[PDB]
Amino acid sequence: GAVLSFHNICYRVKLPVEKEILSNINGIMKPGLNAILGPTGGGKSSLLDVLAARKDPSGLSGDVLINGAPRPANFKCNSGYVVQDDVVMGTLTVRENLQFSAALRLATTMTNHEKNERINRVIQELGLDKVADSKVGTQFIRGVSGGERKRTSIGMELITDPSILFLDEPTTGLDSSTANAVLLLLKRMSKQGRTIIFSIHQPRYSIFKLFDSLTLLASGRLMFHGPAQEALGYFESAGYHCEAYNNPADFFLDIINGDLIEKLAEIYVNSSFYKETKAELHQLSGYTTSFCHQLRWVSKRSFKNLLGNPQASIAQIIVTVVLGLVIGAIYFGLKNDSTGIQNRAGVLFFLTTNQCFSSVSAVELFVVEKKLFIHEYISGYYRVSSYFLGKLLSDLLPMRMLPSIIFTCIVYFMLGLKPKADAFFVMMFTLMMVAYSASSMALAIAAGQSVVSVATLLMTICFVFMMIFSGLLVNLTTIASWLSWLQYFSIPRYGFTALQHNEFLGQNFCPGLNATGNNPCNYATCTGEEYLVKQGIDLSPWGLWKNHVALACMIVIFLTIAYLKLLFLKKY
Amino acid sequence: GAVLSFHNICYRVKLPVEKEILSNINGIMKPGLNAILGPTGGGKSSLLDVLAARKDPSGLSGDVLINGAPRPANFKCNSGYVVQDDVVMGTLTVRENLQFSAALRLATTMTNHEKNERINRVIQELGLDKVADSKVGTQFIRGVSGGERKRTSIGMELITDPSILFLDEPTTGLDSSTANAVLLLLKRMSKQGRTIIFSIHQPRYSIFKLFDSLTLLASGRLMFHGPAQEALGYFESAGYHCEAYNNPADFFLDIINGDLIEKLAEIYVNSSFYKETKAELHQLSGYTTSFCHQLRWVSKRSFKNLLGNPQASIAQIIVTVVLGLVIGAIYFGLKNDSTGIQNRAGVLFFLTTNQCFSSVSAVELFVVEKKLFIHEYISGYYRVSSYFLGKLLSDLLPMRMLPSIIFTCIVYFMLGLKPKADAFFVMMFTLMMVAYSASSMALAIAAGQSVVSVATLLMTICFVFMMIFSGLLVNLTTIASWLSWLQYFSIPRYGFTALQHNEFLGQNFCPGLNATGNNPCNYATCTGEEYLVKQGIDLSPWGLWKNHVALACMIVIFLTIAYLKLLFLKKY
Ligand SMILES: CC(C)C[C@H]1c2[nH]c3cc(OC4CCCC4)ccc3c2C[C@H]2C(=O)N[C@@H](CCC(=O)OC(C)(C)C)C(=O)N21
Ligand SMILES: CC(C)C[C@H]1c2[nH]c3cc(OC4CCCC4)ccc3c2C[C@H]2C(=O)N[C@@H](CCC(=O)OC(C)(C)C)C(=O)N21
Repeated sequence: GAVLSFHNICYRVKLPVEKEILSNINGIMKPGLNAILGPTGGGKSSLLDVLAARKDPSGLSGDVLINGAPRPANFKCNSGYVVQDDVVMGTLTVRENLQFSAALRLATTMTNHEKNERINRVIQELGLDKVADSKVGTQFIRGVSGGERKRTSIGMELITDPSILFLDEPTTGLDSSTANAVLLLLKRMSKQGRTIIFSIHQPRYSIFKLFDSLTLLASGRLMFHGPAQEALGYFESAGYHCEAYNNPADFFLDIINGDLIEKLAEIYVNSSFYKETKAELHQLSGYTTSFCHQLRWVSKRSFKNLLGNPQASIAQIIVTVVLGLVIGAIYFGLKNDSTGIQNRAGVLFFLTTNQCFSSVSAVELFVVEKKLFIHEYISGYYRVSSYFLGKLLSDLLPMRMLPSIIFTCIVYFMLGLKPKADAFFVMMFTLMMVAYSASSMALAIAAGQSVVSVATLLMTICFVFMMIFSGLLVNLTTIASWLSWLQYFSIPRYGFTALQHNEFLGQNFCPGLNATGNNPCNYATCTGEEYLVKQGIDLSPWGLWKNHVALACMIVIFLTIAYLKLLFLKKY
Repeated sequence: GAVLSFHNICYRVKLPVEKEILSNINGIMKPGLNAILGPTGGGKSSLLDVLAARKDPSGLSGDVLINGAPRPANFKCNSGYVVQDDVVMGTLTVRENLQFSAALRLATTMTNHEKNERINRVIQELGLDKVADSKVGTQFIRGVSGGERKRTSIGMELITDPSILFLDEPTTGLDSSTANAVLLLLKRMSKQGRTIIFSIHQPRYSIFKLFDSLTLLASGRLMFHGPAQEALGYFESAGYHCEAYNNPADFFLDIINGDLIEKLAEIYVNSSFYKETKAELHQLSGYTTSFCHQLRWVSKRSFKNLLGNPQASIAQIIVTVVLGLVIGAIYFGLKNDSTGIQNRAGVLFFLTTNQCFSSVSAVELFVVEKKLFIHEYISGYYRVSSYFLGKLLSDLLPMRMLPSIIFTCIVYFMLGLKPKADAFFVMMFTLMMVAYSASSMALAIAAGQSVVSVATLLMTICFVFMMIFSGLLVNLTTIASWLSWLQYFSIPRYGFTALQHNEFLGQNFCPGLNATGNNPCNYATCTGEEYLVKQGIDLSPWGLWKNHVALACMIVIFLTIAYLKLLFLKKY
């Protein structure tokens, strides 16, 4: 098996206040089962991220060396890593998660039969054969238990057959017998020859008896490294008395807590386990798949997540149908009189600002899947471009095509707007474009963040500063010229101007008029063009289509900003 | 000290699926230190809530009897209880929390000097004298450490000098040496003669050596009850071998988990610790303060929380000032021409719907303080009426007086609305009333819930169904008569109709007119009354003030519904 042998690791971060969180740590990890103990504030998870190259090589100041050689560039694609909180797809089943991982991690050369036999072998080694085709589970659907979720998360990284297998906290978040079952599974894996390296948090003695090698850390300093049976005898030789009926790992943490660390670290420097470790270390020292493949599998997984998550996709269509029927019931039969201007301008304003505010629910998209994106980009399933285009083609495109089609098909013929063939399609296309543009601004603000609330609030602030310049509330010509340049940044202004220019052309709003008051008395606003001029809207068809080309340019700019915020994200 | 002696407790709930979660449990708890162990799904916290009467007496089916007598009605006011997650005020300091608890729990007869000496004695017994006047801590301000938060939460219930002191999970959420310090403090309390009863979760042996009496529970059934030293010897006599270097409490849980419960519970029936327990049990068996006082102290605490939480109170005023300057910059100098109707109706619609949507942030009020309200109502600090009126007088009144005054004083004179003395005050009062009414609907929907998101979403749905019937988007006379009755339920319609009737009276919107087109040609909308009639608004001053009396009636109805949802809440 592999022998991961790290020597003289110094590590430091910038919080810019610079601080070392690993001081001077060396150790050898045999084929077998290696554990890392310590407090939460100690460097256990930090050293585990360092050995798997999950933290940046800028702060790292020592050689990490496997089997006599430094770590190659293919190492992250070769060595599996299992996150603390499970990153499995809750809506997909256990076999389709392994199908996804086998499709992206393994080569394109292999047969589907070979990958299916590999998945069957991995799901046989885990004991997930009873639940091989059930869903993993979310809030709405009941699913598989938590220990078998953890076995699924291990089995996703077992597909590529890793030589070294890392594990961040496999015990925590679980109950006791569940944790014992997971660790017995890990011991059955380690007896084969696979080198398991894991960090944990306050284990039991039934856990602690299984360990092959131990590494204790405290406040960034190495406290012990050797065989795990030898550790209690070493701390008896240090002078700390162990009491009867006490867990030795709890005794190890009780040494740290003080019933000092610079006093206790130097005691390990004067050990027999330290000179032997240096005597071993100085002996040793002195993409895969194409683009369309990744886009196809990412889009397939995200669309299957969209189907398997019923409520957040169905309820938007239900509220769209209900609100379309309500707007068809309120504005039913739009007349041509003095109320016609107010009713038509009001319903077009409601439809555009409805599209904008209903596109706030795409903040959720790149924020819920953020840790899964980071883990699967470091583990090397996909590029950022394929993730981005697949998740636009999967979750953004149909869930913004369907509500605008439903709004136009419902509120068009109940209201009785301009009864032409092409005005219907221009209205449908304008609602679709304002939906895409508002949702693209949502993705531009929301991408690369961890919380939903600040991005949602900022979307709503931007929309209430856009709807002032939309054109119904204020007249755009009466804004002062040092402030009227902000009307070009606003998506409802383009959607609403396009709908007003679509609908107000052939209409007359003074019945029985036939020039009674001599082109009626200069204050009438009778024909639709006379309304559409004094709003500041052009009458030429470029005055229609420049709104759509402005929306298309805002879609392109906002999706490019979202892509750059995903690409320039701190992945480590 | 007190001897809490419970006998033959049977307990069951309705989830309506009926299920027993405590089967047949009896035990005696001496003056000293009593611990309750078990799994999470076992009845440890349920039995601890039963003994402190924190669960309803409907499901309870056995006598709980202290010191030879059943529990009186004053018992909850006499025996302290400490919640798992701390319910201390994060923005108040450690001395003012104890001042609050001493003001509400103790009598009105006692001197302020006596209560201050009691607080000094309690804060001396805890070891909080170094941090006696520092703030406890929230997200924005750094504060006291978590163990000293837990000591503060214990000291809040130590004020009334309880004979019996309960504790739900004093170890969890903490680190190891912190938990050992808290439990050594508890042992120093228990040596005085105070009867401490607590539930915990997987303790250490340094914890477990301190116990005076033990009660193990599993799946609703009693597993052991006796002295805690005797428990390991009893389970050796049962036939379960304990291994060396193993925590006995972890061994107790490992017996439960199965390395059955109906097999193992009957073994305790055949004990020597069970017949002795029955031989002891059958021997034994066979507001404070006025209303204005509670309202004053609750309002004082909530106002000090409003000051000590800076950002959520200051940032609303900052965004109000910024948005008032923006609306004063866009709508600057409202002219009297064909654009005057559109600009005035637009800015009045923006102001009213701004008041409505800015009153969504009072959903937070009764939802963040929900567990603190439940704990302090059961422990008996205040009635529901005093809590409700104090938290309306503290957080609702000034944070809705200030933004409406700021909006009116900024956007009034920059826009140049109706330049009178009383129109300014009618506008300020109408914005204040629409703020109160929207926020009262927020309190009516939000009170008695635990999550913020569903209540916030429902507030926003109600507001977007109200702003259609406000009157700018649709004309209210052109709505069909089977659906035009919904316009009376909408708060922006009353605020916006009152502002339009306030501002559109003395205005003329056709310059240089002087009857050129013979009362100009029937389609002009020149004078303000001609606009204000065709919207459906009365011209008499009752057409102004009926909007304000409708807003006052909606304030009264919504605050009454919020009070009934607080009063009829399931407190157990
Ligand atoms: C679809 C609508 C009922 C809710 C939608 C929405 N329209 C708005 C339109 C606005 O214009 C104003 C109307 C008069 C002039 C301007 C202003 C605000 C809004 C909002 C709120 C917004 C939101 O808060 N987010 C999603 C919620 C979708 C959801 O998940 O909720 C269900 C019920 C579970 C499906 C949304 O679509 N709305
Ligand atoms: C204050 C304003 C900028 C945000 C406010 C608000 N106005 C609205 C007005 C609306 O009329 C439409 C205008 C054209 C026709 C109808 C519609 C929606 C809104 C919203 C959103 C709402 C919100 O989502 N939340 C609260 C508190 C937010 C907050 O506390 O923000 C800081 C930055 C932390 C201080 C709010 O104030 N807004």
